[PDB]
Amino acid sequence: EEIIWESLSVDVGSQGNPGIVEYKGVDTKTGEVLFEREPIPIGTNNMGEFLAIVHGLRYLKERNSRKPIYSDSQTAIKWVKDKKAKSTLVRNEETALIWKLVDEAEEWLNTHTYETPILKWQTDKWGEIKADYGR
RNA sequence: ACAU
DNA sequence: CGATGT
Ligand SMILES: [Cl-]
Ligand SMILES: [Cl-]
Ligand SMILES: [Cl-]
Ligand SMILES: [Mg+2]
Ligand SMILES: [Mg+2]
Ligand SMILES: [Rb+]
Ligand SMILES: [Rb+]
Ligand SMILES: [Rb+]
Repeated sequence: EEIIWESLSVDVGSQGNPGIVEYKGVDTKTGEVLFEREPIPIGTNNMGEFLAIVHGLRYLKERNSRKPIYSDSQTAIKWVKDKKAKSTLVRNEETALIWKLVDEAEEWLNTHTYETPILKWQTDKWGEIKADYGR
């Protein structure tokens, strides 16, 4: 119903899907960029959306912040809830980096606690998420 | 169908 | 138009 402005918003950007994947997190209220992942040569949209949420969890935990995280990705929200990224991307030499990051993200979720609410950004009502790449 |  | 996902 109402945007929770006191929050972190995350999003993926890609060149191809699968293709080059990056992600960032912004302060929902101001658009200030709070973190940005160096581009990963091959990944999927959903792997990037997942990594962005997990990085947000880690970022807020390190800072003792109870703010929620917004993502527009139904898939990634579910993967984080399950602590399992059910990607179809082939595991081979050229996808090794993205899969290492995804594996490490799951490992972190399995060994740490958090209360951060992970909320669906309602694009149809609110427009593009504030972390969007505009591409 | 919905979300990207 | 293609691809990633529930
Ligand atoms: Cl990552
Ligand atoms: Cl909340
Ligand atoms: Cl959701
Ligand atoms: Mg998105
Ligand atoms: Mg976007
Ligand atoms: Rb902490
Ligand atoms: Rb975009
Ligand atoms: Rb589809």
